[PDB]
Amino acid sequence: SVEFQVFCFTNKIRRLTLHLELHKKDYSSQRGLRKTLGKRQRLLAYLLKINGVRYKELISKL
Amino acid sequence: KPRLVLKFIWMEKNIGLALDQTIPGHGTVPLSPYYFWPRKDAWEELKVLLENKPWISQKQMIILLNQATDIINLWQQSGGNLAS
Amino acid sequence: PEPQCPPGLRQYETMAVLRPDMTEDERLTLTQKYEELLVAGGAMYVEVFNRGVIPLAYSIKRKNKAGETNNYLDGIYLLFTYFTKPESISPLEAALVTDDDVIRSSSFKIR
Amino acid sequence: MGKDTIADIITCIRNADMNRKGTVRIVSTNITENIVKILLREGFIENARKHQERNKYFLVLTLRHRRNKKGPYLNTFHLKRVSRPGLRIYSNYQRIPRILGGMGIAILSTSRGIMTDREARLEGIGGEILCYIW
Amino acid sequence: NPRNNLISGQRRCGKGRNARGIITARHRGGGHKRLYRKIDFRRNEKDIYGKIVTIEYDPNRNAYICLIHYGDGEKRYILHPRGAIIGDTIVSGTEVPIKMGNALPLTDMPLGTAIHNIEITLGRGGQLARAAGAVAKLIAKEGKSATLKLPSGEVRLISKNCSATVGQVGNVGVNQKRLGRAGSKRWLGKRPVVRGVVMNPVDHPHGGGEGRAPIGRKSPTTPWGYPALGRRSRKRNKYSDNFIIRR
Amino acid sequence: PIQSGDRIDYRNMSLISRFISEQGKILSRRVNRLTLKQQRLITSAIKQARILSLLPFLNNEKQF
RNA sequence: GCGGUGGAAACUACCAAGCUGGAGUACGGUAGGGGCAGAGGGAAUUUCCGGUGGAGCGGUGAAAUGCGUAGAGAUCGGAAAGAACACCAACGGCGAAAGCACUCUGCUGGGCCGACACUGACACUGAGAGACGAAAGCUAGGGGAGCGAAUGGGAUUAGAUACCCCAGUAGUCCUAGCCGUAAACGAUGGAUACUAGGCGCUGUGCGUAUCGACCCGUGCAGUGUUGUAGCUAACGCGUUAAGUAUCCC
Repeated sequence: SVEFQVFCFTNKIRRLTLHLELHKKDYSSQRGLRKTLGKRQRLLAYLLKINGVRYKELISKL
Repeated sequence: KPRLVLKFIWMEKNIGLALDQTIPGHGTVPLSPYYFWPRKDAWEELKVLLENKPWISQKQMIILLNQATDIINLWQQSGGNLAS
Repeated sequence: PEPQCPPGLRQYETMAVLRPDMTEDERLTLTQKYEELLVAGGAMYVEVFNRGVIPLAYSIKRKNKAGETNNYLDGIYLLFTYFTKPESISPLEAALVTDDDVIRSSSFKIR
Repeated sequence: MGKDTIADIITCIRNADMNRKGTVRIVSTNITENIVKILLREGFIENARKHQERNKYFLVLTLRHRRNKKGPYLNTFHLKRVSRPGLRIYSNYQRIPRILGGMGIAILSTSRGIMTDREARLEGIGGEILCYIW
Repeated sequence: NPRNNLISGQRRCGKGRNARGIITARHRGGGHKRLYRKIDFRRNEKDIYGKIVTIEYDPNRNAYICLIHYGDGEKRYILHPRGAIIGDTIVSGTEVPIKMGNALPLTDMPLGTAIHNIEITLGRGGQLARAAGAVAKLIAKEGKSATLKLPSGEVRLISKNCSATVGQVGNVGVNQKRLGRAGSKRWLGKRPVVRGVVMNPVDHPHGGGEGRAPIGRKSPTTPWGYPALGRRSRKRNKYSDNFIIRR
Repeated sequence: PIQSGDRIDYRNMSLISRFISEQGKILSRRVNRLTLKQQRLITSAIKQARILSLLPFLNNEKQF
């Protein structure tokens, strides 16, 4: 299941970001946010590598 | 849990205290450790060995320590005097 | 009987020691601030049972409201096996620091 | 399952018999099957057996020995890769080497299949030299 | 809402300096009219709530002030503390719980608390620690006094039945608001001060001669002859209420 | 030994105080002969009971 | 060498379609000084305030400067202050490294293990780039007990800007930044696959044994110590290679 990985990582970045911006100095979870961004980004380049229209739907969903 | 023997020896210069210890619910073999002629601590060495065991109950550790203490005590008095 | 409700929120247990003098408004008023916790928490709040007063090791420094007087050797050992949301535990800490008959209140989180 | 499936088999051969163990377990892909097919028939090894463990067909391969010696195999096997991934090598039917005069062979990928120097020198075809053993 | 009919209007004219007309508080004059704000220091309405609707800039102060209403029909201004959420409710009284913004007498409260507006005796409006960040703490209380560490590094046992507005008073960032326009000193009604070396011997005791004159006297003095370093200007027997100067 | 099934809490002052000395200080794993997990868990529990003044921080020295 | 043209399809690439052991996710557990924030703690030290008592205390290789009849130090009580957190502490656990240990709470990272529960190669490395980055340093504001560059005095010394001693400022701590270096060391870039063992530790999993804690073997992951092969100039390293190979900087 791929779109649950992208969507799940998106909610991960939402909850972790609204953690981090009202907190502002945790330099440990910064790596977690950046590993999630990079991991999701290699997924988006993967599904963009496979398809057009379907990845256009992944952009249009979020 | 078997039960226990300190053996002391007094010769004028030198104490030895020798702690022979015994088994808990876990089958173990102690020696008798003999603590030695130089001024290096006998009670601390003995008691610490017992505490390191936990295999020794408090009553057991204490009774042997009391006997050990008594001999070190007699030894100190004889060394300060000449008893022999 | 306790694993019924912890779908949804958390579980704690607060240890709080008391004055040794008073016998009245001690089971009463601290259960009334436990009802203040009931306005806050509202979950399976049971087993708020009391432990007998015994001599502790060493304690000073009551800090009454402008008293700063009493040394102690004894104290009533309350412990609340309560159950709440993880939100609003710091107001339980302020409630169990500021009040007079509660000194040295350490909460915990049993698993 | 690393980068190479041929340094897979080959490094399992070198690491197999440099510790004198006469038994190899490797994956059985198409080109591994072809190499052990053109390698059992050339006297280097003894037997290759396919089987399965979790329905994954593998090759266990029995190496050669001799009798009770200081080391029970005298001639050290000396396997070597040539066409590394990222540096492909290619030869005509001129360059195709007689290894040590012929005591080694150079297994290589023709358009026919994969041959040796005997079976690609008579053909006159050339191709990508996988590796040569000696 | 300006022109509140609480700005109270008539004053003594600007930043005045005239006793009989003689310059007696020096370097004053200039600036705007600076109409004052009659604010409510001594809260004479206890145990009735009141919201906060406006943080107005008082030009008389270093801090801001705020307009507070009531459940009854009144309007006052008080010093808002740090943390004045707009719409938040303040209430004076004797048993009102401690919140950043409300007032209570100095007895019914714990020790070790941030309070700005305290009273030195009963009946007065408001004396101590009311600047733009002036915060006074409480050391423990006594029978009819209360040792209070006010923002000078100075402690003072005080009458315990004095009103006090608990909170740290806001607008702290005037520690760093630079006056770098270099004529903005004159906008506050503060004329430039001349220096004692460059005056004449009829004016200042350090009226010199040729060149940048060294200070000449055994001590650097005021323009009226008293030594201006270390000489404590305090009557020897006034109150004896302060514990230690701690300065 | 002495695990006794129920987990070690500050409320269990039976197996606790078999682990401190009469001088009131925590004994190591090789003396008490437990696992690492038992040792750390009684460590945190003993220091909790140290907060509640159930246990002394120092016991006054004695002879005779 | 380049070009034209006719053939081959194993390998790279390409086109299409499946596959799962690579990689992830979902789930259930699990361990942790991972990080940050908030509360709370008690020894000890210093200073102050009291009661006692009266001549030294402190220090050293030996002395001295210092402090002390204005009552020192010592002892008991009372406060306050900051900083660090004894035993536990282990050849231990975690982090990517730097680092991380008084306890508790909150938010949150990461790891490990199982079932096929899902997708189907999504993988590795990474120029330039970006982040973090011990200590000392600097800007701004707090705070300042101990320790303590500079400094000052005493001593040793031919001399002493030094080792010793007595005072002692910046600094040490915290907030917000800058700085971006260290023997930042495992003196060992990362990743995958394969190649004896013995003795260990940590985390989980299965079976035995009891039916419950053990206890034995093990499946893995991580950490350590001797060590075969092989490598090495040697010392040594040796499944966590400095071995055999492949890739990337």
